[PDB]
Amino acid sequence: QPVKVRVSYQKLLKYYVLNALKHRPPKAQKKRYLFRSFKATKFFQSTKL
Amino acid sequence: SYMLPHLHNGWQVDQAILSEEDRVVVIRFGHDWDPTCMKMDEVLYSIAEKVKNFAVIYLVDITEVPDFNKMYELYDPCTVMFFFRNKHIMIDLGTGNNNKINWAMEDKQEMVDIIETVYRGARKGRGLVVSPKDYSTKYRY
Amino acid sequence: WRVWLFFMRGITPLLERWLGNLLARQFEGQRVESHFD
Amino acid sequence: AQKEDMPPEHVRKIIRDHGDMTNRKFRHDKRVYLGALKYMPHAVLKLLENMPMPWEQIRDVPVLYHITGAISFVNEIPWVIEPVYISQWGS
Amino acid sequence: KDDEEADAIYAALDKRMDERRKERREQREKEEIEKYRMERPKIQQQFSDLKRKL
Amino acid sequence: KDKSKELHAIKERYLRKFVFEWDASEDTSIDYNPLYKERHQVQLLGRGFIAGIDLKQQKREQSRFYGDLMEKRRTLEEKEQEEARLRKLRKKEAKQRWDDRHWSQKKLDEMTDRDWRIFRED
RNA sequence: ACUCUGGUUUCUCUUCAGAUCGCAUAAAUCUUUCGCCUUUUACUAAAGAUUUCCGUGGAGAGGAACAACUCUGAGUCUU
RNA sequence: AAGGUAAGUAU
Repeated sequence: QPVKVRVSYQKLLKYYVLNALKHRPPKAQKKRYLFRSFKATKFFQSTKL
Repeated sequence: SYMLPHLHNGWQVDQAILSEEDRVVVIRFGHDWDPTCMKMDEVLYSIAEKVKNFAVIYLVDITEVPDFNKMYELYDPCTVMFFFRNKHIMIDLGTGNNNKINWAMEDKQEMVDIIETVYRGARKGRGLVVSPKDYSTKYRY
Repeated sequence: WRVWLFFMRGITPLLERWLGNLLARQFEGQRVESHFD
Repeated sequence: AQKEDMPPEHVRKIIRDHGDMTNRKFRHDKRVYLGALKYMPHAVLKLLENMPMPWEQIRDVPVLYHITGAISFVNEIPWVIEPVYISQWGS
Repeated sequence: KDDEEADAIYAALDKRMDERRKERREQREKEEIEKYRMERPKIQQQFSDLKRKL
Repeated sequence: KDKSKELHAIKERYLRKFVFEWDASEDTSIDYNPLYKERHQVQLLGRGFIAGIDLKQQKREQSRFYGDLMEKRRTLEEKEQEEARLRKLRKKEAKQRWDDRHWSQKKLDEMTDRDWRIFRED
């Protein structure tokens, strides 16, 4: 395979490794949902399109 | 900061700009607690007495006096503005904003030079004065 | 498509805060050494 | 009570009503209108993730639309069964 | 007065969305402030005894 | 040349503009060792294939070692079943290729809608 | 071979999240080390700590579909 | 994205 696709392979691996390394467990939260508080107010309507 | 005279409402700023007829009114819009404003105000206090003959320095709290926030775009942490005979004076600082000085200057000589240039140009009738120093770069090396 | 969606999830807060503080009624806007003295 | 699903013609009529700024019929409803425009990126993010796949002609999605036509979100998360999704993309 | 009652709706919506971790991040910053002040006390407290002696 | 590459490696061990492309100098898959250059690709028992790459081409790039092993170890009886399966699959693929052929091999009257739009799109 | 055993789905709210919340993966700020350096606003790329965002699990609560029978184990379970 | 606003009288 040519040089550019190989370098693409190493760079994709680099980004994958960086993501897997600089990963911290998600922080606890109270689960506030958007698009649920929009329709609570009298400003948004629901349909299907 | 706490030594320079303070203007407490928009009418007081109006009168301060109107009152002086032979001196440039230097007004610092900002907050006393802002670190950039503290540096600017301590430089102004350092040069407050030296420029007594041709400049008067006032301090305006934009939170307390938001009267000129819309027109003068007083939204930077610190702002220094010059007026002469009830006429805002612009300075070709090289920063792209000629209407005001919106950063803290360390050297007290540069502010004296800016005030002196503003006074000369305004007494000559100009509305724009080219600053002796070009501030397009902080000259950090 | 998924790569640009992953960019989108990160860039959404920036655009949201830049807008909401722009088309609102009220607009909002060397200090280390000259600090302690 | 609970908010039901409005007919799809409601949003079409509202959007056709909201033509341009030149029309003088709507000039005072500004805070209600442009207060929700800051959520435009979500509208960008919600539809792009709900993009129809190559094996679908029409993809009906639930829509949460502003009462003034200012904004419309695709109120749906593209949940898929992973072996089914992978097999579909292999096909 | 249909505008001042509509800004409050969006403001409360923004506050509700911030309510996800508002208590869990304003509590951690409290402990960080206490830890920082343990080593570097406030300037006013560094003169509290002298100010008292005036 | 490559003999001096090993010695050079031993000595080295012991002694504005937007770039959409990735520079070829960033490539790491450069080796002097013949073992690490011409690696032995996984045969997967002659019955597994790398993803993405089409199976038809992968079959003809196979090492043929496992095919020879099968045709050697297989007895006649079990060889007939594999021959029948190969013939059936070959006939199915031949029918698929016959149906999926270019418009140059079809008459105008027997053209289908897909072939018609393929010809039009040319 | 018996009587009682009470569902599942779905819409919201309030909290706790250890765990690949996530078999996927962005952005911002700050602090250091750098590479551009020429000034912010953007950056080069590693580290550390944070924030936001796209999503998630568990539990509790409140409505709806549900309409409830019974699943089901508990048992003297029977010839 | 910028650091590229001549200023001045007159309606």
